[PDB]
Amino acid sequence: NTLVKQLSSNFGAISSVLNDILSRLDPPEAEVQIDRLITGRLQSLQTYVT
Amino acid sequence: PSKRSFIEDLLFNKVTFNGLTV
Amino acid sequence: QCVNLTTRTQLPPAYTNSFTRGVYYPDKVFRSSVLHSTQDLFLPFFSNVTWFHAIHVTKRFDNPVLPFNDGVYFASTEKSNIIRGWIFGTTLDSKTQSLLIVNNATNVVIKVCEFQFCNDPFLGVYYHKNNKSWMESEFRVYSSANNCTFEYVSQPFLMDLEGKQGNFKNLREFVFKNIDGYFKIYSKHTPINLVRDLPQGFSALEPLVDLPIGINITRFQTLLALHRSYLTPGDSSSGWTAGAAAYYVGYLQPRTFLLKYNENGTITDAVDCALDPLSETKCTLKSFTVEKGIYQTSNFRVQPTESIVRFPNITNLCPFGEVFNATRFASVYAWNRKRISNCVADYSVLYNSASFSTFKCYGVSPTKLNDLCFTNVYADSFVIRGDEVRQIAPGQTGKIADYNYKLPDDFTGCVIAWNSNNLDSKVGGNYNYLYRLFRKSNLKPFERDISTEIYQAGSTPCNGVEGFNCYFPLQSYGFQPTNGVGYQPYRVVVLSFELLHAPATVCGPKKSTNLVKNKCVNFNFNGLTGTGVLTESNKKFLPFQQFGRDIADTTDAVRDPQTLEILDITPCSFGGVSVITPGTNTSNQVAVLYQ
Amino acid sequence: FELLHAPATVCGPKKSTNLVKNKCVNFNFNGLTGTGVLTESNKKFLPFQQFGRDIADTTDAVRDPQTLEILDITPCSFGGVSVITPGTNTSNQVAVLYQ
Ligand SMILES: *[C@@H]1O[C@H](CO)[C@@H](O)[C@H](O)[C@H]1NC(C)=O
Ligand SMILES: *[C@@H]1O[C@H](CO)[C@@H](O)[C@H](O)[C@H]1NC(C)=O
Ligand SMILES: *[C@@H]1O[C@H](CO)[C@@H](O)[C@H](O)[C@H]1NC(C)=O
Ligand SMILES: *[C@@H]1O[C@H](CO)[C@@H](O)[C@H](O)[C@H]1NC(C)=O
Repeated sequence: NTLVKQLSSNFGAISSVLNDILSRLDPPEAEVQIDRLITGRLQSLQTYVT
Repeated sequence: PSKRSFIEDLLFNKVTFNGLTV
Repeated sequence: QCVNLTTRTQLPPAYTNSFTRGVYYPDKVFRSSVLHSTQDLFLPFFSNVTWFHAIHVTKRFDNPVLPFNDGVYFASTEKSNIIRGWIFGTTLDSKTQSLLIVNNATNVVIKVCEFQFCNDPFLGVYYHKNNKSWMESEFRVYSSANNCTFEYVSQPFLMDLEGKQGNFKNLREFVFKNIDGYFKIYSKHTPINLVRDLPQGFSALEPLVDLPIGINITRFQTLLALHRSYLTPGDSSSGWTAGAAAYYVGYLQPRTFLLKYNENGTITDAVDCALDPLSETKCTLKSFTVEKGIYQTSNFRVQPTESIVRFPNITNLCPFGEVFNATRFASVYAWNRKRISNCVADYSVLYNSASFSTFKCYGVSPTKLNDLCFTNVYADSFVIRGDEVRQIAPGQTGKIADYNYKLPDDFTGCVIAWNSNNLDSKVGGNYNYLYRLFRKSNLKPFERDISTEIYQAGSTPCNGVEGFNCYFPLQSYGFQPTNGVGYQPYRVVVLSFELLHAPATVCGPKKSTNLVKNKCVNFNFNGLTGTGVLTESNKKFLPFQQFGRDIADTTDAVRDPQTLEILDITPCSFGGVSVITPGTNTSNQVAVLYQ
Repeated sequence: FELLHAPATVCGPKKSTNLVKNKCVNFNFNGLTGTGVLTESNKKFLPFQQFGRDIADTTDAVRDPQTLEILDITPCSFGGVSVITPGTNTSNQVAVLYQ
């Protein structure tokens, strides 16, 4: 349940959903927010696995 | 339907999507 | 046109299938007794390669243009060197720079010239009886060349110039490519003995050269050697009896291989990483032998087919011209507010009628404004000096920005600034444009300050005297045509909006389509995006709600903006793909389990 | 002259140095930056190969571009130091150990 609920946090981005990021904004200026989201989700996965 | 005994049945009745396969 | 040829027996293109054919060295490094897994462009195993013929037999002779995608596996087979050269380029118009490679008796020439080719170029050779040699008869491949930014000539040599017939005693393979401007080539020769369709086995191709040319290539051709003799009629249109010739043409794809470097550093075997489940398990294990058991491989996913779009029925246009210099704007201190809604808008009006010099957005890419659906767009009207046009920005300072009109940091919208010098260049000067020079404290974002009292700089309470330390922050401008460009007025409009709050009808010119059910398809509901299957549910939405949500805080159910029904959303299909194998040693048949 | 069209093919010259052997030395073999003790090797490359890798995308050999020779690459020494003390209370002698 916690691993699922981690999928709705911004981690610093302007929104917590990737589709909105890729639809509202141009990818060369969206790669940074995508990187933020990827870092957050990687941290969550590592915690759960350990 | 199965071959479980009585006490096994009592024990059986007393215990209660992004890629999360089981 | 130019000279042509007759008696061309048109036939459907013969087809044949390669067998582990056309694998070249990916790069320059050296490895010994490893199993590397490279990722480059390769000819797929057991692909479909198009046969071509030029052998007269009868009346067969063909060498037409072929498209040139990202690589071609040209694998000719010859006995008397009937196929000699090549042509590259974009349209062969003698106007776009093009490449050429001829195998002449002098050299294997490489040229980069705007050559003007005819519709039937070739290489001509004749069997003169006085001297039984093979000289060129008509080297009119091209008209001339104007500009040539690259030329090269190789070493001289002398071809054997055979005029005989027989089975193709040798074999030739080439893989032409084109990356990052550079032009490459690969080759390998083997005197294989056969008479017919390409043989079995596996062999590797070695690099030859790397041309540093910068042309763009789309479509290519091929030279042939016409074996003209006395028995021919004796003309460029009908006098020719070429003889045996055969060559195939393959196409590359972004595949993924697993090559097996042997002890010497050569390549002895290769396995395609996506042909069949056993090969996938070999690729995953990084080995050529698979032990008995069950393994894991890539996942299974259903691919969407159709895309649907829904939008509310709105026809009224969005009034923009009456906001863009209708009659007059207001001063900086008292800016102008306007709310626009319930209309279909567009951005092209901000790109065609007047290309405003200052046009920079925030949060939203300027070219993407069609699709995302807006909510209660806000507009601002005011004119400032050209010196401080940068003052209007999310996170800047300045007198007017910090004292007259301040943007929030999370502002989501575009800003437009464009000079109107003729409208605001009075010889006497228009002086209704003011500013707030001083204020005791800063203001709030999107908050007005209409106070125009006598500001008290220090002590001596003013009480309407405007004495020392009592100044008037509202001061006029000096807009005259004689003023400098930096001080010239700019007209600035701020386009502010917010999104994803409630059902709005302000967004752009997209068009609707029919609605489908019970299929894994894409969708777009008032700017929403995703993928799933749309069924009909039994939820009872209260007659003010729009969305539905799960415990994971995502979209579960939506509402059709036109039919007012209630639809459902469900992911298409997940699941891994296991593979059951008895062992590569034992057999080579597998069973696949979708989980 | 121009720039940024058909990536540079007309370009300036490059310098050269000597070739030392059997000593730790930073090297630059046609752009291959590294560090180690170059020594004569016996691996047989192919006429068109320059680099050399073994199991983990690491350099193991390099072709001497001028003489078309093969030179190995062995990294320099490692190893932390260890101090064997019999106790400050007892004496003040040590015996270091290079690992
Ligand atoms: C591709 O070829 C066309 C020919 O019209 C040329 O205009 C274009 O610049 C080429 N593209 C590249 C990336 O070289
Ligand atoms: C290459 O491999 C073959 C094995 O077929 C071996 O006989 C030969 O000696 C090897 N080449 C060299 C230079 O060792
Ligand atoms: C394959 O199985 C047979 C029968 O057990 C055995 O003789 C042979 O050595 C096996 N081969 C390999 C490569 O394991
Ligand atoms: C040092 O050793 C002596 C003799 O065993 C002992 O009496 C003393 O307490 C020790 N001191 C410390 C600091 O270990």
